[PDB]
Amino acid sequence: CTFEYISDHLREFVFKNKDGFLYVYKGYQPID
Amino acid sequence: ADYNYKLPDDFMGCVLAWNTYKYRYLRHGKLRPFERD
Ligand SMILES: *[C@@H]1O[C@H](CO)[C@@H](O)[C@H](O)[C@H]1NC(C)=O
Repeated sequence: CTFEYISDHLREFVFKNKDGFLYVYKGYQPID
Repeated sequence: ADYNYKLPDDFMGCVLAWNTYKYRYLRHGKLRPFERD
């Protein structure tokens, strides 16, 4: 195995995957 | 370039090789670029 990364209300995400890359987007909203 | 290592057709980069171990031959389907099995 290859990859490793350790780093230091409605929560919304979008996960997209293309060209061997996983894009992640993130939003937040203070409120079914 | 079919079951082992595929490059996309918008490539910006350089390809290098010089003179100096298995390789896949049977799988179900193609590959997407920059993906491995
Ligand atoms: C992704 O992996 C699955 C394994 O179930 C395979 O069926 C699929 O064909 C793979 N993707 C491509 C583009 O071959």
